Amino acid sequence: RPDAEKRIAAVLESFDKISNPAAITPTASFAKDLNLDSLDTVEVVVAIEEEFGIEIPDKEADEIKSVNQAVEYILAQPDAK
Amino acid sequence: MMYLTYYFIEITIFLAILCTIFIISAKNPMVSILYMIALFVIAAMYLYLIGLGIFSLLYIMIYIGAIAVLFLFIITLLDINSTELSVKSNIRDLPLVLISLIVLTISGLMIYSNDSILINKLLEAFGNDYNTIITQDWFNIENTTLLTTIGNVLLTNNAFILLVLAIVLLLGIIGPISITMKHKE
Amino acid sequence: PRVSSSSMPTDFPLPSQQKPNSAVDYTLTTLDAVANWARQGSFWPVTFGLACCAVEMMHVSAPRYDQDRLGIIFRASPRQSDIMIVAGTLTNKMAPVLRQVYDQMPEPRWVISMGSCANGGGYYHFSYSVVRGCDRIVPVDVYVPGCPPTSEALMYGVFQLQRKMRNTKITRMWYRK
Amino acid sequence: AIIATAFAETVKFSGSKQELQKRTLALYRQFLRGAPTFADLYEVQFSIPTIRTKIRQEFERHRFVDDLSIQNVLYAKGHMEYQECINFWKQQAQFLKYFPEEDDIQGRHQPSNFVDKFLKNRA
Amino acid sequence: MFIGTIILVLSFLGFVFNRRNIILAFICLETMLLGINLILLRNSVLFDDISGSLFAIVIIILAGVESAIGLSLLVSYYRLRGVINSYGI
Amino acid sequence: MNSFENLAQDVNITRSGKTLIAKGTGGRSSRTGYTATVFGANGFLGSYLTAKLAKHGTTVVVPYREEMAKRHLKVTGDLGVVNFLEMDLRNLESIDEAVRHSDIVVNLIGREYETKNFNYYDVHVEGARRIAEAVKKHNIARYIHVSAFNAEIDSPSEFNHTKGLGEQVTKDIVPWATIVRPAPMFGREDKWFLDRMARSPCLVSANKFQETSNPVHVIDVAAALERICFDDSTVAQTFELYGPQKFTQKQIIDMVSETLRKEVRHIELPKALYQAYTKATQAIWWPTYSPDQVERQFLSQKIDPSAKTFNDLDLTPMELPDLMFKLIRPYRVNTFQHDVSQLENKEKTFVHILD
Ligand SMILES: NC(=O)C1=CN([C@@H]2O[C@H](COP(=O)(O)OP(=O)(O)OC[C@H]3O[C@@H](n4cnc5c(N)ncnc54)[C@H](OP(=O)(O)O)[C@@H]3O)[C@@H](O)[C@H]2O)C=CC1
Repeated sequence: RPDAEKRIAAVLESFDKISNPAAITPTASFAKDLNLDSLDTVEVVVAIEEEFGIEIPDKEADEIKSVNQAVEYILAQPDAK
Repeated sequence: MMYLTYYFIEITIFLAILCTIFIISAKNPMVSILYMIALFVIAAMYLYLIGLGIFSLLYIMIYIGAIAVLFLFIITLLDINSTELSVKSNIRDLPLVLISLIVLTISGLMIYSNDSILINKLLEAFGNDYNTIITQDWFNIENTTLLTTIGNVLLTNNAFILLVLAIVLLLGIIGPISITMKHKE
Repeated sequence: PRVSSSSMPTDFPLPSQQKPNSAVDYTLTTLDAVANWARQGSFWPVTFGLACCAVEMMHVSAPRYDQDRLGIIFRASPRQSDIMIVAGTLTNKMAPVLRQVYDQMPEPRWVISMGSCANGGGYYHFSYSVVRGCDRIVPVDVYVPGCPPTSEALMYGVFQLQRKMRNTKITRMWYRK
Repeated sequence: AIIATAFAETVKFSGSKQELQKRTLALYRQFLRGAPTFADLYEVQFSIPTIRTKIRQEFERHRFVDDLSIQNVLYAKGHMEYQECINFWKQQAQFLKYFPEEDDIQGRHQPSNFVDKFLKNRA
Repeated sequence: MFIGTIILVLSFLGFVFNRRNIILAFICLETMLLGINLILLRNSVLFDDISGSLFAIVIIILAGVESAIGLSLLVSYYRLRGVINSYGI
Repeated sequence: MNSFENLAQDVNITRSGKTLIAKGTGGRSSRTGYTATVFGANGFLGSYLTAKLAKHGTTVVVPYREEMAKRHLKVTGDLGVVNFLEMDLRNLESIDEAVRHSDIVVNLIGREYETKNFNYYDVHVEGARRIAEAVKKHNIARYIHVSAFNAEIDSPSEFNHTKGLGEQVTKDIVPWATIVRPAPMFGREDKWFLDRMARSPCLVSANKFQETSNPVHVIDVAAALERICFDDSTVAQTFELYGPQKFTQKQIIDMVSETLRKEVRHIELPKALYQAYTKATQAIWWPTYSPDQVERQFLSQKIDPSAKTFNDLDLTPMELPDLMFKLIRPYRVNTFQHDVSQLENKEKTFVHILD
């Protein structure tokens, strides 16, 4: 669990569009925090899958809409858990 | 003039040492196969030096002509990864490499002699000091050479081994087919 | 004693009008003549560039006009070739491929533009899908006129190119330089 | 039968904005995942982030288009370009058509006020 | 007697201490057989005998068939796996 | 539409009393009115210069000696724009012909080595004097000399000595002359910098790799010459086009080696031996390092602070560590892929051997 959120919250603040430099938490919505529009929600899952060296499907890369869903999907051990 | 061709055998020994070290150290294996070809050539040279050019040529037309063609024919088609020679990975073998070298060499040299004291068995191997006289007689009447003799004994005295090598070659045909060719139909 | 003067001659004739009068000059002229003899008697174009209007170029490979009699051989590959023949239309979808083939050729290299559609775009000059001249991409040494230029025009153009290379200075220019 | 090439999608005109939203998002995702391939295949002289920036710009271009049929047309054209790029059909020139900015500054005077345009007869 | 023993020993050591690939293993086997044949042919000359050269020609045959079978086996491994990695057999 | 990015106006007037009306939007067909003359367009810098001039329709007169090196310039413009003349500094009429109808003149002449027909003096001093006297006779409005960095009238290097004498003679005959002083230029197919560090089997330094300098991209110097040819404020002036970042030779070589992913070979053998080996290599017909250049290996770049710079032309000169990737990626070998592990299980699904 700490193996993931550590790099996750890394790539979230590496994403410059977040108006908050320091408002990344679990239970931080990608959308209603307004940190991200719908395109950036895809740019981020993109940067995450390539950070961890994986490629997420389409249906589930739609379902990933917050930090909890991301950490819980990397938990499945595709690679680089 | 005379002694310009005295140390050719020692030269081939030194060169075989070099080609072995190069086969072991090369990065891309293709180069290692090229050095193996250099080694088969040096062996063919040495065999000419000691009076067996027929085997020199049989080597060049068997080993180099087929086996090494095939080795390149394989490494050209397969994705044989590697790990370049290093110091983190292979240095650990140096004590064992050295012990194994010394023991295996001294034993491979002591083994060929029948003396009872050990050290003398090696000092006999290091006794390559004296020249061998060659006399000329007149009893050989024909033009028999080594290949003719090999044919005579192989096809008369040792026929059974020939008629078994035929079956070894049948394996060389039939096993690779069975392994590669899937008789799904 | 650092140099601080110059006996630099004026009125030194230009290469076009520079006659030989010294043994070094006759020697360099002979070496240049032999190199150019080689360049002339073996004139190998590359198979690329022959898109449109390849029929008239193939007729120069035919019996009545044999190009091989002059040592011409068409080659599949640039790397063995010296000459490029931009026949036919040079479209915008093709120009980068042309420049690749031209940069791949080893120097010395020439270019000869066969036809109107390759010299100035010809008939399709005002089209959306055309380069209005192969000059825009590559440097051209000879322009054959026609559409399609007659086999005789191509041979004459090659005889103008052989003349260009024959009045070329390889070593004499170095003896100037 | 004449079969489709690699990344071909059958042209299908969605009747709703809610489905085309999803299809456009998948296209954007594919562009982003494939951008490093767009940097390797085409000998590129800049960053993968700059490619992703240009992609975001090209998708922001038509962000405010509410006519459904025009959106379907735009999506089909974009999938065409993805197929053109990821399969190595385009060459370098046709790709760097999308990156004028990266090339060196074209000269000095780039008029932005009236008087300069008048002195250059561009007003 | 020297050169053969040396190629044999060095090739056994390079067979044993190869942490890199497998083609070195094939090569070291072939070189070991070479060194054997040189030992034997040297002895066959010094004795002026033929049994040594007979066993030598037989070794050449058997070694070539060995390499054929080995390089079909490798092809089977590769059929299934697709890559012959540095530390796989 | 296209633009005249080089010109600020369409009606320009030279200092010789010619009116030059621009025509077009600034593409291949346009004309700037101007007529220039570039004495070394066959070379490394002049090629980029004629490209930038003739992209906008400026007529370009290009004196040449070898007919075959030049042909790569005719591409750079429409018909009638690029015009060629055969010329030699030992013929005066040729130089008057080249400069007669010109509003602008550009002298890029100068070898980094000596020859049998031209020593450093004859090509950097007398050639400049000949061109200057013709620029003066015909009263050409503009003259834009280029004289190497670190130039100083008396110096250990004969090259910099001549380059300094070429400066003072040009400026003592043509008072309105503009002088540029570029620092070591780099780019694609450079002479003695990146193609060498990327191709040469082994480097050598009679010093250590310690000679300090400010290098610069050649395209930017060409942009500078473009922004000086048309700006008449730059008469009787002097420029130092050096670049933001100071780089020692060893620093450049380490960046070159990092980007190439190959270990560049450097030796660092002493001065007299290298100086002798260079001297003996000057008898073969192809260019090589010459005894006077290992002398410049001990002469770091002294920048003149009294002269204008890039920022006097609204330019933002580029940085070496960014551009080295673009310039050295072709020699990048790119041996293979990293870390093939975690791919056996994926490869196992595909058919590798058909029957
Ligand atoms: N490149 C650099 O790093 C630096 C360059 N400079 C200066 O800037 C200029 C750039 O030249 P560069 O870019 O180096 O490429 P070159 O130095 O190769 O340009 C040389 C040009 O000068 C011409 N030329 C040389 N000698 C003669 C001669 N004797 N008679 C007639 N023409 C001659 C050549 O013509 P051809 O090619 O037909 O022989 C060529 O066109 C030079 O003046 C150089 O001193 C200064 C500092 C650094």
